[PDB]
Amino acid sequence: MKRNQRKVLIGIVKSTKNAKTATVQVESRFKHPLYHKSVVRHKKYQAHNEGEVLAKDGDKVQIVETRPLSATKRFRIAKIIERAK
Amino acid sequence: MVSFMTRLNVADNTGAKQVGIIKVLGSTRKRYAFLGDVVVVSVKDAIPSGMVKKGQVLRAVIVRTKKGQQRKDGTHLKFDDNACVLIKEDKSPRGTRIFGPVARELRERGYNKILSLAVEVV
Amino acid sequence: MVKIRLMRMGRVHYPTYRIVAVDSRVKRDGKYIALIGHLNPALKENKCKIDEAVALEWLNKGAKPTDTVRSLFSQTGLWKKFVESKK
Amino acid sequence: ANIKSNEKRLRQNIKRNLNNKGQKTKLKTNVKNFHKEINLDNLGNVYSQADRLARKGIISTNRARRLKSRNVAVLNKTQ
RNA sequence: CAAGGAACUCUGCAAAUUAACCCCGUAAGUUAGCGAGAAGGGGUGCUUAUGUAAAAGUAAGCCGCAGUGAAGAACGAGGGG
RNA sequence: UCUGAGAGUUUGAUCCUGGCUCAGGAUUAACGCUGGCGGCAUGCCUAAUACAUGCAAGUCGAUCGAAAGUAGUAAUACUUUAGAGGCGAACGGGUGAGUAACACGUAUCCAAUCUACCUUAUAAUGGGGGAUAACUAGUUGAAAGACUAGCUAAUACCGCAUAAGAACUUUGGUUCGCAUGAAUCAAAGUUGAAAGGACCUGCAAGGGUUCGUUAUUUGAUGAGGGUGCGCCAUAUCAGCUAGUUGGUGGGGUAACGGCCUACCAAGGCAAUGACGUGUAGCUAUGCUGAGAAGUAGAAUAGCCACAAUGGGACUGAGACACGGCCCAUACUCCUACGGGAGGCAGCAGUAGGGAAUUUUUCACAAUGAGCGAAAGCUUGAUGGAGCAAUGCCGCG
RNA sequence: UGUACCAUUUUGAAUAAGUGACGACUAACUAUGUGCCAGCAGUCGCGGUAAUACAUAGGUCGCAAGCGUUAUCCGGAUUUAUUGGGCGUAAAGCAAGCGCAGGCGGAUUGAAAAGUCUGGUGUUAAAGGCAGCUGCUUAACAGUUGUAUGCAUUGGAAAC
Ligand SMILES: [Mg+2]
Ligand SMILES: [Mg+2]
Ligand SMILES: [Mg+2]
Ligand SMILES: [Mg+2]
Ligand SMILES: [Mg+2]
Ligand SMILES: [Mg+2]
Ligand SMILES: [Mg+2]
Ligand SMILES: [Mg+2]
Ligand SMILES: [Mg+2]
Ligand SMILES: [Mg+2]
Ligand SMILES: [Mg+2]
Ligand SMILES: [Mg+2]
Ligand SMILES: [Mg+2]
Ligand SMILES: [Mg+2]
Ligand SMILES: [Mg+2]
Ligand SMILES: [Mg+2]
Ligand SMILES: [Mg+2]
Ligand SMILES: [Mg+2]
Ligand SMILES: [Mg+2]
Ligand SMILES: [Mg+2]
Ligand SMILES: [Mg+2]
Ligand SMILES: [Mg+2]
Ligand SMILES: [Mg+2]
Ligand SMILES: [Mg+2]
Ligand SMILES: [Mg+2]
Ligand SMILES: [Mg+2]
Ligand SMILES: [Mg+2]
Ligand SMILES: [Mg+2]
Ligand SMILES: [Mg+2]
Ligand SMILES: [Mg+2]
Ligand SMILES: [Mg+2]
Ligand SMILES: [Mg+2]
Ligand SMILES: [Mg+2]
Ligand SMILES: [Mg+2]
Ligand SMILES: [Mg+2]
Ligand SMILES: [Mg+2]
Ligand SMILES: [Mg+2]
Ligand SMILES: [Mg+2]
Ligand SMILES: [Mg+2]
Ligand SMILES: [Mg+2]
Ligand SMILES: [Mg+2]
Ligand SMILES: [Mg+2]
Ligand SMILES: [Mg+2]
Repeated sequence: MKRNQRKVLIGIVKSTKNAKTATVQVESRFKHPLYHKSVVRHKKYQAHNEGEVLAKDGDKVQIVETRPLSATKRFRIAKIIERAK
Repeated sequence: MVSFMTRLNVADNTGAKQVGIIKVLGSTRKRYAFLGDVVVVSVKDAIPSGMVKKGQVLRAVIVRTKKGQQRKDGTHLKFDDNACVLIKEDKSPRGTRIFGPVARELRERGYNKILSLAVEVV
Repeated sequence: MVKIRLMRMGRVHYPTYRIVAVDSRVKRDGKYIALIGHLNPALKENKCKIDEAVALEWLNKGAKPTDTVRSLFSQTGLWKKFVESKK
Repeated sequence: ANIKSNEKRLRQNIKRNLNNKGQKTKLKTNVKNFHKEINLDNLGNVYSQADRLARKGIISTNRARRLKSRNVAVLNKTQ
């Protein structure tokens, strides 16, 4: 079949101190409008560790959006490369 | 029976929430003011968007009394609060509307404008 | 409820129309979806440079023409192609 | 300052509200009776009232569907 | 003690309001200790059930104009010498 | 293939740093002087201030009873519409008050949605019942009306028989997915429809076209949600947030969701600027600049929000409804003093504010919409004509 | 709407010119009056009894059914300088140091491909923008065809 593909985002976990949550952080290099230089940003998306993925703190995680499970949570964790911490 | 230095409410739209009696107009040592009586008053609690300002000395007529009075047929009219409305020399109300009910004693002492601008007369 | 209809974009005392597929509830001279071709009340001949391509797609889709809109289709012969393609 | 069409429309919707409210109350009392003394018999009546109301529009078709699906879940759990 | 509520008087003198417990909330100023029980509010009776070692509390119900139903319980704010 | 002009001014005189001013365009412009006309376009920037008066959404007798008028000896023929019913009044028109955020622009995912009429395709459109408008009578009133009792009609309403397909489940297969999860069966259980109108033929019986209806199927348009990025000033605004963050079961919503609920926890955002203050509809675009960009968001066009102020809901495919409903506040007006009426930010116009911005106009003739088979009908949208050197262009 | 327009239709120059400036920037000067008075002014500045700067007049110049003044925006202004400025004596190097986060950063090899470059597709509504053409007596204007900018996805390049 042909199924439209979701958007993905690669980030790093910053903290995890709730039930089933993982506050990940995704970086980007948006250019500046005038001085035309890359600027590093930081924004903290949240996701749920439903199971089989765990993804404790310090775990480099890829993130794919999903239907809103709750307010401020619209992302889910996936494959984990470079498992550490 | 509203007497000297009696705080009463205003039942009109003029910006005056609390008004104090100064003189029971009409004669010498007129002890009380019953329904339909005219008094001189001073505005004590007012509002910014009001025609009157706090501290003005004005003339008012009473429309309600807590004590009440008895008519000829024997009916005793009794309200739950003393109320007065601010009037002008011509006996015409200063406000454009009258809130709540008013007595019938106004009809005897002229005050036809007050009755026509009231919600319901009693 | 797409409706092939007109849209006045001329000036005072000089109209100028364009055949266009638009929804019924959209105002005249507003937003539309696809362009068919223009018209001129005083072009003498060829007054309606029709498209003959997407128009058949939209009519097959179910577009409802108007009285003046239908009229234009008939002198060129677009009504014939639509009805015979229905058949 | 008033339009006969608007006035007539108001007069009609009072009567429609009365009739539709009656139909809605029957469904409410029927589903409560069912789930009260649970019994596969009642379930049928629930289907009849919900489907009929959904066709007439009185109730949004999705609400009848969710009510239907969810009521059947209780029976399977209890049976 | 009806209506008014300091109009009394040198002066709110005297009298009157509040008052116990529990639950909310609490400003300016300050020597940072206080102010402070600040100010301002709410609940209190009886029965059943749940709660506990006992409670307190919680939910439902009932009665009266009124439920620390009687006694004993701080009136307050602002400025100045 | 882009593409840029300078001058005056400090000093007794000179050079440099540096500020001020001018030569050019432009506007929803106003004022003074003057003033002939025509072709285009613009014209309350302020008080989202209050409004006199007259118009701005109705339509169908080919859905239905009745009534009225004209002809007719009668049977009946034609015309008209108060009312029941269907459809449209959520489009179109105006204003920018509010709003600093998924409001908007852009790209998207809706395995998390709706969609009346319209497109394609596919089954039915059988038979009953009970009511109420209009009308009559009585009470109450000047009338608006209101209350009470009887009488009727249907494509109004409510049962019943019937499911090609539908919806909800059950049984195991299929193809699988992006985690929840979708996709397809074969069998079964359970549940569920409606209405006729016009005309022709036929002795009749019956048959037929078309409009319309119920159940589906295809798309499309329109509506709704979420997300990435972009999108003001201010640190002489440093903490904010207790449904705020997460899970569980349940309820609700077209749908996912603390949207709501009971329990369990203590999190979430913030110096990469939260929060607060002030300001503002956003965008395509207008003016300017060689360019980068600065500036205003005229007209018009897309989207959002609003309808005296603040809330709630009915009807409906769609409203929490500019000229529908209910309640409160403010304001005005009428009365026979018991009661009521009202919303020009729709077209003109009035009062007021202002330095300042127009007909109390004509026609649906063209375009557009709503209803109708047509006749038509309704359209202050729209098209014209007034007014004004307001701007560009042209001629005297 | 008897409207645009047309005709050998009567009459006939008959029905029609204002405004700013004239010392310099800035094209265009004399007289009379006044005498630091009255007044002008965008800037420098004119007026104290011989004023081309004031008032009037004549002349002349810049515009024209418009002309000046006022208000606002942009340019000129490299005068917030990414393109595109400076800090010894003109405004500007903190009194100096230890320094986290941030910015920058030796040489070589491998991979990935986030920046970077390039091809394909979708989209960036219409009007407006620029080019061509048509139609109004040509123009203004209207229509017509062409004309980018960014975002997302996919396929490659590997120098930094
Ligand atoms: Mg979760
Ligand atoms: Mg509904
Ligand atoms: Mg007493
Ligand atoms: Mg008292
Ligand atoms: Mg005294
Ligand atoms: Mg005394
Ligand atoms: Mg004492
Ligand atoms: Mg104190
Ligand atoms: Mg002292
Ligand atoms: Mg000098
Ligand atoms: Mg200039
Ligand atoms: Mg009728
Ligand atoms: Mg309406
Ligand atoms: Mg509307
Ligand atoms: Mg308009
Ligand atoms: Mg406006
Ligand atoms: Mg419909
Ligand atoms: Mg019947
Ligand atoms: Mg049945
Ligand atoms: Mg029916
Ligand atoms: Mg949850
Ligand atoms: Mg505003
Ligand atoms: Mg420049
Ligand atoms: Mg605009
Ligand atoms: Mg505007
Ligand atoms: Mg209105
Ligand atoms: Mg108007
Ligand atoms: Mg209004
Ligand atoms: Mg028309
Ligand atoms: Mg002009
Ligand atoms: Mg000209
Ligand atoms: Mg001068
Ligand atoms: Mg001179
Ligand atoms: Mg400048
Ligand atoms: Mg500059
Ligand atoms: Mg410099
Ligand atoms: Mg220095
Ligand atoms: Mg130094
Ligand atoms: Mg120094
Ligand atoms: Mg060091
Ligand atoms: Mg470091
Ligand atoms: Mg475009
Ligand atoms: Mg044009």
